[PDB]
Amino acid sequence: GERDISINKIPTFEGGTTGWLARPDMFSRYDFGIEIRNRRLCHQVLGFHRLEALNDRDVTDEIPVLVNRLTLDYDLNNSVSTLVAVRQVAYETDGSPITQPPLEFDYQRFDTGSIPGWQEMPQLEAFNGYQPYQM
Amino acid sequence: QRRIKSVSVSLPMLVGPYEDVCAQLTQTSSSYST
Repeated sequence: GERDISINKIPTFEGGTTGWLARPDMFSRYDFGIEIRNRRLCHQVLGFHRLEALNDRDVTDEIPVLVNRLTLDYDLNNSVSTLVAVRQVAYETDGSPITQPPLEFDYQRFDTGSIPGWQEMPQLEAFNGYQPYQM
Repeated sequence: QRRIKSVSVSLPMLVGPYEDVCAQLTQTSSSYST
């Protein structure tokens, strides 16, 4: 998310100084006996060609062209994030984007607005309550 | 020799935490005695 995620901006090989974001749902691992903070998730991936060097023609300031831009979109929640979609993009020399069809996803969202009411347990109805239970 | 000391008895049924367990018992006779 450093370079402008806008479809109407082709990114650049240099990223400026906006700085890479940290995910909403940050945490750590521990399992190797150490702190293991987990923070960065990617949203754009970029193919760069050093055109005039590829031409063997020129090398001064051959800042590579962004050939194509994979673009990646996530659902974000306080405890998780994961892809809503991806899409392939390329760019006209006037900088107009051209697009492939996107590709969507929807993993099972935990929700508790869902949650329904109670029911009794005729199958069990007395077999607990301190000592009356074992399992 | 052989003779009775005492005895107890029970039922498994989970009547409820304190519900009405209720019954009566007696020997009609220990026909042999003494």
